[PDB]
Amino acid sequence: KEIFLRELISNASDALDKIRYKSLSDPKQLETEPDLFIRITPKPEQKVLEIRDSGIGMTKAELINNLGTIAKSGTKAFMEALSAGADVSMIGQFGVGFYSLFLVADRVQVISKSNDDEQYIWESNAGGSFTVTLDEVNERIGRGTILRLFLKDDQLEYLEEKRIKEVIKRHSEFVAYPIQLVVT
Repeated sequence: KEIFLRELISNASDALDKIRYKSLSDPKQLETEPDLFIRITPKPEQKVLEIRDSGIGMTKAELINNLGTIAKSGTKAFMEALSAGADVSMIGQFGVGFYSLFLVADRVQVISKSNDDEQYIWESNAGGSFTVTLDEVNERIGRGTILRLFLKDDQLEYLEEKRIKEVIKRHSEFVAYPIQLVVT
């Protein structure tokens, strides 16, 4: 809801904190994409909510190993147990991280570019299995990640521009980076 949107933004900011961290050891790490931001792009025609951040990103190996493990461990039974009982929360106490995305979306794509690798696309349909492929279809990003949620039919309110603007309006004081919204 509004809390979920807020959590997604706070979650995106972690990737920005991490690239800034690497930056303390090697300034070059930040230089590939000096613009630090969080940008939300509703795409109602596709029933897709997109959140991009210019954080540290993930390499192919990190996509397969980390997200691959999340998808594999996220069996139909597990998600079922998660569904109802605790509802949501991605971050904070009683947060379930990436799994909560599967509660709002049936398909999830993670486009990612790390300074140490090329641009790739990770994807999974309600967990179970996942894929990773070299990106030859989306926009090229300097660094970071585009998390693309294909919203479930009963959760389309996440595409509402007015709702999103009110969220970023009162949450941009809890995040150290600008939160931008793409208005279509």
